[PDB]
Amino acid sequence: SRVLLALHDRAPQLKISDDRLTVVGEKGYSMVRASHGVRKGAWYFEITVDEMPPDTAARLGWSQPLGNLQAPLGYDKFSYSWRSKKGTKFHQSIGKHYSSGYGQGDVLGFYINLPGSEIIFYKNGVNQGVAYKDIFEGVYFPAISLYKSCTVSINFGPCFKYPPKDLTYRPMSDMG
Amino acid sequence: EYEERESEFDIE
Repeated sequence: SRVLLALHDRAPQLKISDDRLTVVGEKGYSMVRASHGVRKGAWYFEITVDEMPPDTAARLGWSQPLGNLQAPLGYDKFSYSWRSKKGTKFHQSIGKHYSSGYGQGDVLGFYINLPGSEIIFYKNGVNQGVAYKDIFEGVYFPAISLYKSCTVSINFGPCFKYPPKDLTYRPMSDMG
Repeated sequence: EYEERESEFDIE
């Protein structure tokens, strides 16, 4: 059993590939969560931005099961996101400075620690700092939210392109 | 005519 983009837990407008590892956005922000979530320990997954045409954008990260599928990631209390445009961090629809932007060809890294809890983002194997600490308790799922026709690919592991050497984690694939 | 923006749901 593999960790994949959930067929049951997605916005209908998103275009999910047959292998359930690739996703294309459609118009206004909408979301897909993975098939498996985490409750304790340190976990990791990667996202590759395959194509990001002009005006398109992504908000990538982690969402609890109640995260609104018809809204960007970071919209409500249930999720925490990292935006392609300006590297902004979002939670409860509040954008805060975090990193510089990301786009086409970039490999983004997603770390979560649920012991003080932490959310950490990586860009091409570079730790971008602690985006959020002492997060809302519950189960967290790898999550993708896309604005317009951009294409992203999710890698749950075990083999990452840029595996972090700075922190201990299990790949999301260990959930499978 | 208004079209949905990337920052549609954002407060800040």
